[PDB]
Amino acid sequence: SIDPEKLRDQLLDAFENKQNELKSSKAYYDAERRPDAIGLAVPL
Amino acid sequence: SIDPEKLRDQLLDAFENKQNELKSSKAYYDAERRPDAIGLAVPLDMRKYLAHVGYPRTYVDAIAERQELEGFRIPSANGEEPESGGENDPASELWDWWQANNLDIEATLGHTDALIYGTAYITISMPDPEVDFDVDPEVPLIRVEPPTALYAEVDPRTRKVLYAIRAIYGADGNEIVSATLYLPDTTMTWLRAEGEWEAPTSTPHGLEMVPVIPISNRTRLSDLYGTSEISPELRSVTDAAAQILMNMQGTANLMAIPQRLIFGAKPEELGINAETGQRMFDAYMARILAFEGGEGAHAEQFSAAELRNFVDALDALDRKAASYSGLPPQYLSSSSDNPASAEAIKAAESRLVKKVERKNKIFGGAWEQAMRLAYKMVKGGDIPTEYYRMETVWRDPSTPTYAAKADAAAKLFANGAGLIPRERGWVDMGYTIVEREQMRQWLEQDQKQG
Amino acid sequence: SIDPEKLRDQLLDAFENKQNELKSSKAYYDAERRPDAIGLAVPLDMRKYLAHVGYPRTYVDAIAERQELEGFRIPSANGEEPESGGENDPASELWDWWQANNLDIEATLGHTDALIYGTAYITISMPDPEVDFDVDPEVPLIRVEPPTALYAEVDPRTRKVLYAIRAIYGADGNEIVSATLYLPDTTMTWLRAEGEWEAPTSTPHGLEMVPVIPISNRTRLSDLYGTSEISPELRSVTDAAAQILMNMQGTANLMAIPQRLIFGAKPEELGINAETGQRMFDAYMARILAFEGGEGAHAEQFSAAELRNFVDALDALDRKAASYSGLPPQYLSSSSDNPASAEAIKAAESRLVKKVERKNKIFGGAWEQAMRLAYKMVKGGDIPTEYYRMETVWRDPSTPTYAAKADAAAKLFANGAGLIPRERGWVDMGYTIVEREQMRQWLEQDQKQG
Amino acid sequence: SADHSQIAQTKDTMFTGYLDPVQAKDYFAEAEKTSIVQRVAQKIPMGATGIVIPHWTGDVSAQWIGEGDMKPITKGNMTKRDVHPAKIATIFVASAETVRANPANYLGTMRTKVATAIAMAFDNAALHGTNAPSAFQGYLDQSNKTQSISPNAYQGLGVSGLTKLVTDGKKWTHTLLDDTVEPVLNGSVDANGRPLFVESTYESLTTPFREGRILGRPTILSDHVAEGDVVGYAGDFSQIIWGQVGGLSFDVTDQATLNLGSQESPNFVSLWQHNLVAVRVEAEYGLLINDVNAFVKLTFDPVLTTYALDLDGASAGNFTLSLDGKTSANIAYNASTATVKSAIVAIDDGVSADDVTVTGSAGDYTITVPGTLTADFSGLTDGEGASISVVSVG
Amino acid sequence: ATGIVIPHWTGDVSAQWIGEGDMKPITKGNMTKRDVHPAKIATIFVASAE
Amino acid sequence: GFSADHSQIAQTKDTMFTGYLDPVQAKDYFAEAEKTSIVQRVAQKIPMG
Amino acid sequence: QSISPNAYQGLGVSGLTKLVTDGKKWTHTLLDDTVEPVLNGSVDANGRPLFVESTYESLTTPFREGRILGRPTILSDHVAEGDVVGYAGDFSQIIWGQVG
Repeated sequence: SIDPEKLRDQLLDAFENKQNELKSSKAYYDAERRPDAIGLAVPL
Repeated sequence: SIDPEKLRDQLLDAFENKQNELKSSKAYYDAERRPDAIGLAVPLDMRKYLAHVGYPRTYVDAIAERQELEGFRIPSANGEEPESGGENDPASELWDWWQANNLDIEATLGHTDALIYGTAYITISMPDPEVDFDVDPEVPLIRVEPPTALYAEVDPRTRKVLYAIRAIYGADGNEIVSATLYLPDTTMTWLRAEGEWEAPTSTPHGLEMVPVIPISNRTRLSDLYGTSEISPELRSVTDAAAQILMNMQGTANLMAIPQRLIFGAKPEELGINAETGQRMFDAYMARILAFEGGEGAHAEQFSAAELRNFVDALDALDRKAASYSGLPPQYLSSSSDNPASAEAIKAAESRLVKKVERKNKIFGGAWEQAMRLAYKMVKGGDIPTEYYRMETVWRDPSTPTYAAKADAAAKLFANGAGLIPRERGWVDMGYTIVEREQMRQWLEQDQKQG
Repeated sequence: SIDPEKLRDQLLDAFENKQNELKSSKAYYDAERRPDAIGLAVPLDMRKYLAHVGYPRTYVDAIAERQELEGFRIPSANGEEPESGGENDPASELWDWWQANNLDIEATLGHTDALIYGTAYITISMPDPEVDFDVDPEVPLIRVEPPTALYAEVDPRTRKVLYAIRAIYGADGNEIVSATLYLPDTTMTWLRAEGEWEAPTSTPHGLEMVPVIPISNRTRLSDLYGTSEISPELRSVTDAAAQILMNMQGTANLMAIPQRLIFGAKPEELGINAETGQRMFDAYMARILAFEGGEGAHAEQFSAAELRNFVDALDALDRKAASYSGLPPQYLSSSSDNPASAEAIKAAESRLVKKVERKNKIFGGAWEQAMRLAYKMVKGGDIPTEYYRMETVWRDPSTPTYAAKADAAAKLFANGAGLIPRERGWVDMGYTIVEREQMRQWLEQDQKQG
Repeated sequence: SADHSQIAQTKDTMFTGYLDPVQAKDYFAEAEKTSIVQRVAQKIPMGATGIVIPHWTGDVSAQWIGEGDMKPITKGNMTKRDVHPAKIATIFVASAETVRANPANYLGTMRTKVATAIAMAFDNAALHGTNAPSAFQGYLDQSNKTQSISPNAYQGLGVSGLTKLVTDGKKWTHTLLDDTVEPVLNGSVDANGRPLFVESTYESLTTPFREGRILGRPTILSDHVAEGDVVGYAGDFSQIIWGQVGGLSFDVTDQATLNLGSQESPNFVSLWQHNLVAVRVEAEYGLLINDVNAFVKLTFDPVLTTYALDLDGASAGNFTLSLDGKTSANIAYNASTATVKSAIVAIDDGVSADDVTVTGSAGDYTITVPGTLTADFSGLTDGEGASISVVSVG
Repeated sequence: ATGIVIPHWTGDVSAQWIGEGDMKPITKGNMTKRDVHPAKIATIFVASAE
Repeated sequence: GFSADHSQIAQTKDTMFTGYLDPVQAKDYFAEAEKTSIVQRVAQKIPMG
Repeated sequence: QSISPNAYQGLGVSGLTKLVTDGKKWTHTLLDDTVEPVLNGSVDANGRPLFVESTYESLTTPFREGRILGRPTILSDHVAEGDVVGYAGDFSQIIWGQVG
């Protein structure tokens, strides 16, 4: 087993890291802006 | 004999070499960035926008869910009708192990991997209750393992497994955190606990067979090892259609709009800013442009590309992918029909239904063999003669059509006066071994409780 | 007589002379690269993109996945119990042997190889318990083997096999790791070829005949060995469609876009960078390009290739592949009228059904022969006179249109008053010999309950 | 990335025709060389710390005494040695296109070939000094005893050779022979010209080459024991220990970076930025031969033995030599090469100035002699590292 | 009739003893191939139809 | 390689790890067997006081 | 090398030396039946034959197609040519095929 405080910091890192995968899927369900959706013929 | 210490390293080499083959078939199912899918006419800076085609996943997913194990049948002495009681039907003991292992989940997953990679493995053991499994300790613990985590050397002569290893890459990356080794006599296992393999735990089984059985997608006897369901013609039409979608997307950015030109006009007479090469006027609708034009100048335009000229090819490829896969036509594209009647349904489904019948038989052979192994291992002694004549049995792969089935079966049974015994009516109506046993009790109640 | 040392090496030669031509038949079913399949209009550096086609696999699967063997029927002159369902009755023993070997699986693959390559070989032995087989050791061990593993020289006069060899052919690499030689009075195994041949080990057997029997795809009486089912026309229409598909694909990558041209401008007048041969353009949709255009400059386009000009041809190759193979028209076209009714299904399947029914008639003769030969192995002597007249039974190849049959059988039987006996109603409903002999038990229960 | 690379792989000329249906297996493949040291010597449990071997040393004693004559006092003694595992490694690297194609199963082939090379690198560092790590203790070529086998292997091994072991009190427990030895066994004949080591009709292999016994000792064969003058060994193979820290380990990546030059002449390349894939290989071994003197080198014909001799800069006292157990006169700490030569040739066994050679300087000598030479430094009075050992050269 | 071709392995692969923290070496295995083609032997013998 | 206690990198060479990673004891793999009198093996024993 | 004076010291000693010195195996020997006299005449220094046992009833061991020094013998009526009457070596170095 491991010290609860050390373990808490390790797991909160792993949790807060994992979000960078999840926020990519949210962008399709909530229909957020994403750069690959933008059509190119329209002027800036 | 062989030393297991060298044999660990010797078979891990073969296992990790195999992964370089399987990562080809995986890339079609997962829709990964293949090179050959990248449609060529798209300019180099636009090739970031990969187009993907769902055909391989669509086909494997349409086969995999339509097959479900309904039960086992084992013949009685003299051909007698079985019963559930003391001295049970062996059909229900094997079913109890199947249900207690949750195998209706593990198998409906594992058959997908057997279609993708051409093979998967069934593994049997008594459980290790000192490891706190949360599992019934008096059932042979049966699980499925994929060829991404298990490999087995198959004897050319007898086709039995010689030896096998399960090896697990760690939760991070691609380094082996454990290996488990299946000899005919014994299972043994190591942890790479802190950076190198710790001394082996060991457990004898004493059987004449290794406790690992390969499921395999064999199409043909001359396929000795089993092969992917994502076949070369279905790969070819997948990658070809991925290129067409890519080129159509590029055309819809660069070419779908007509490009306007003027000729003869001197740029300084239009007031074009020499600082940039651009002057832009207000585009509001009905304003007529006036131009000096004195050089004999005039307007011309390059036409739009016709996007229809790609859609004619996208249809031709959907129509080909339906022919190679045998999916019912509406699964890949809208078409001349959406089946109107019970006959029109069973017509269109027939390719897919008869394809799933082949998969039930070929996976049934491995599941029967794994249940014989599990019996021989948990009860000891030897396998009673009838278990060599066992049959797996599976639900009808076709779409349920109950409201059109009832009128037929009721008219055959004719309130007991008719052509068939009640029990055969229940079989043709498609109720499972479990659901027929439940009805056997409700029918007994219904004769008393009136 | 011939020395079996010499005969072995004579027979590996004959076997390998076959393998070199079987390569061609494999190449269509596996859909491998073929020199004649490559579409010529594609430029040589783009010709690396193959485009495989599914016609020849589709036709062979549609036959082989429609066949299933049922219980053998043995006649009985002056029969006292001619139904043959009792524990003494000879039609049962052949089904114990069929079930115990799981030929219900192995035959379904062996019929594919008999169609792809034109032959497959049934082979028979008593099991050596010294090998620890997964079998009840009193049953004759029957297997079916591909012509990529077993070869057998037929006598032109009698159509009997003279002698045969099975080559077990290693892990991979044409190393003949072990070989089995079958002769009338004995079977031998040249145990290994480990660096050199081992000494043989031999089993005598009481047959006058070799324990190997050919399944052969006999197309016509003037053929005495059997041919691939992927017939020359269907090879050629497959290779035709592969080129059209590849040219259509190449056209889309190179030429479905009209190229824009300008005539009458020197590049430096356009401000093209002379050191690199191009200039950037702002492609945004509304922008108008002003060209100074002196000395009568103008814009032109090469036309786009019309991809529909190939789709007009691909439909004709699909339409021919249907007409040559006899498949239902919704197996190729994926667009033709879906059969709306039980009559329309019965019509559209009809050529595929009669083809499959003829194949059953031809392959029945191989298993029928094999079971007679297996009887002389288990119950040594001359065969009882009835087995020379035995028939195989087979499932009806048409799709299971149950609700139409179910009404029709009730109307014939008319609750026991009608035209046909109860037993015929069950047979015309299509139930197997096994399922009828079980229904015979359930009918007693429904009579006994009152 | 480069092409036809001298280190990487890039669909290189090796793989010409890799896809062709006419390519069969190598019908002329040669079987993998195993280590033999890992098969003859005692495997010991080992770990990354190394291990300590304790040994007794004390001359414990008792004396005869008369009634009432008061008893003597005595004390035991003991000592420590220790062994640390050395580490052996390599990397191999290929384009991802090569990893995708896996032509001729090159990856699988390469894994098993480097495994043999790591085993042979251990083996050749134990039977001989070749590139040996600093942490190994001894190698068998140091052993200072030789024996010609060629005219008759029985007189060679069982008589002439075995004498050299038992005279120093060393046992003979095994013999280890290279494949190249076989003609000398077949040619070992009695005076009537019938061979010794095979049964009368000469149908079968000579018994040592069945891995049979010679004079009760087991015989071990090998494809790869012979180097330079030496065709095999005999001795007390119970004196060797070896051990290994975990399995032969493979790790793989494309993410990392490699130096393609030395640490002082770097030429770095990213695996990722070129899409190369690389494999790391490691193993970790210990070895100790407890007494290098407990073996005899086997040679076809007789040979001279060469010794390096160093006096640790001692500026006073006289050492002395002994050759096949016969002592020289005493010799000064700064004697000339000619003075050492004449002091060796003076040994009464019949050595002579055409066989004996000496070269070097005061306190630093090379000697060539037809025997087991030894030296005693106890008469020196100004240094303690003073030593003698066998040396072998190209 | 088109003959046969066979590979062979020529790679003198290598590995080195290293200290803790030292540079690992880099190695490459190597290969060669040989092709072989068949040849015809023949004769004809002739007799009158009688 | 590197110096022992190179300032940037931790190694098993470093002085700070002395008193750790010490080599494990082992049984004496080279132990000679104890000697026993040959004379007491061959010569007749007699009762004596 | 010549087997004429004494076939054993030929095949098994001087002959084998010139194979193992190049690291090349000996695995078979092929002899013409014209070699039979020199095998029969191969003798020890007492003039008794090497290969065959007392009273000399049997055909000589290698000509029974037996092995010698572990390696198989193989015989024919048609391998001698000029000075050459047989071969010894690694016959696994030979491969052959036939096309129909």
